[PDB]
Amino acid sequence: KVFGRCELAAAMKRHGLDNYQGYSLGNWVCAAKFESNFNTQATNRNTDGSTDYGILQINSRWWCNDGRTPGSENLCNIPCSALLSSDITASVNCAKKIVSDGNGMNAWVAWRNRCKGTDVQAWIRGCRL
Amino acid sequence: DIVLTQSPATLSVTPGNSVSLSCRASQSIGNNLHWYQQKSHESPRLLIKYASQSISGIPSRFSGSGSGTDFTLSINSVETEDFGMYFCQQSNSWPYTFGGGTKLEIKRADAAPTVSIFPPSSEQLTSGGASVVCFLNNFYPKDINVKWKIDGSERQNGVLNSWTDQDSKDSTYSMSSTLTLTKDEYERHNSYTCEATHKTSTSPIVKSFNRNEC
Amino acid sequence: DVQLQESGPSLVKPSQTLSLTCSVTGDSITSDYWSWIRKFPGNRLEYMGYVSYSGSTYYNPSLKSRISITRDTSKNQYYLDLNSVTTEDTATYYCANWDGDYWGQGTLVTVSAAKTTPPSVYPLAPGSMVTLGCLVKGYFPEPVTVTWNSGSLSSGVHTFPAVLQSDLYTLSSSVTVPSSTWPSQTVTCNVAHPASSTKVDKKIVPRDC
Repeated sequence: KVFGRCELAAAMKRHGLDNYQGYSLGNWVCAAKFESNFNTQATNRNTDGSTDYGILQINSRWWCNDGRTPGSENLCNIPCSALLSSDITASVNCAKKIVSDGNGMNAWVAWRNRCKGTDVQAWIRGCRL
Repeated sequence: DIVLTQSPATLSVTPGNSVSLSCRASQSIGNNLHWYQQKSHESPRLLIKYASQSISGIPSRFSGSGSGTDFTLSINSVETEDFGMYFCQQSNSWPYTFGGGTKLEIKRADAAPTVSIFPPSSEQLTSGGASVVCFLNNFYPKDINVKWKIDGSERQNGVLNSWTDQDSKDSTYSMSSTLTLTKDEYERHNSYTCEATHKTSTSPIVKSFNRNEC
Repeated sequence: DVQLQESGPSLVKPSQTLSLTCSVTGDSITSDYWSWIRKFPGNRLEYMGYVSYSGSTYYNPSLKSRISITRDTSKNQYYLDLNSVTTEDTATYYCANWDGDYWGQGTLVTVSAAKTTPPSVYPLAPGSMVTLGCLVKGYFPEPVTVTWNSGSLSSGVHTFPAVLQSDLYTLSSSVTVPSSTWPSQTVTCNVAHPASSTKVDKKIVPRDC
């Protein structure tokens, strides 16, 4: 499914993302917008034979078990199938473990290039949360 | 850092009945609240993650709710094996912190202690010491008193006491009383008596031996 | 499945370093984030730190940068070093994964200048059920383990918490068995004190006259 901006904003707040590891809700909504265009089914196949899965394009080489990826680590202790759901629970859970590494939200290339430094608050304006 | 306050400090409940445990955060933690079970210093076991999400292998009668600053663990139809410490833990902010814990007692039928007394071993006497041991096993409730008597004369000095946590099989408490003396103190007197008083008892349960016998 | 086991000294002198190993079996050190949690004698829990997949570490500021968490991928282990210990660092230490699904058994660490003393073990023999016991006296530090017939006799057993009098622990263990099984079958308590590297078995026999 494709989330509305305010719809994803309210779900991420419910799922406790607001200032998790010090990162405001706007940061998380921006990350999803540029990573997946708010699409929970988005995938992307990478040179190294890994795949990025779901709303936050979480990579199979470290975070989740597909069954194809070389040097594959499954740090979130889940299959990547879960990261494709319209229920964001598993993506949020996995994103909290990712961001709780010293690299923070730098784990998200699309975040670093299009979100880091900008008026991320704009991403929750009108959502009254 | 985030302070977690648990209420109440204690609950006693009868099997098949329900309890509600409260955890309040000094500031908003979103949904970042996890519930653990622990018996004394055995390994904690995760019941609920992120306020309300189920953990495979944890029964449905455990339910977590709340958000922001106010959380609740609900335990429906309590079983004997739910005894122990319940802790909430926040992961909104490093450093991750734990509440002070809620203690859960199983209610059961009042039970009288089984009392046993043991003279010092040969081997301890050989080394110049005399420990007299009394076990008070499988009683309820936890409150109990033990008097040591030596030829009808009470003794406070050299008495060390120890209590178990609630038994996982039968929900009773047990207690050991050890009276330590020297060989010379021990051999001066004949009659050694362990006296247990408990809310179940219609008179003090009295166990004793005389040195002179087998 | 993933199993965690803490190892290392249970006794540390004040102002010196507490070193503990967590051994992981059933998956890789590279497969998770790895934490240390400790519990103080009064049911108080403290998150000490964790190391994440990149090597970045998070240390509780309460520990005044006395703490080092490192890994060894080839041994499938991670480590705790805690420097400049005081008696305020006497606690039970747990390794666990960041998710909190996997926990070690936890290990007790005492901070003390006091010397390791092995226990003395005394049989407790009587003068439908029969209660026997083992007295375990004059040891330092905790812990000791009692078993009965090497673990085969497990129900009827009450191993009481240790009590400290004058820098030495005493503990007692009882076991209740059918009149019919003792003394006709053998009942032996097995006492371990890792810190002294001592294993003693004491058969409970009827008292001589």
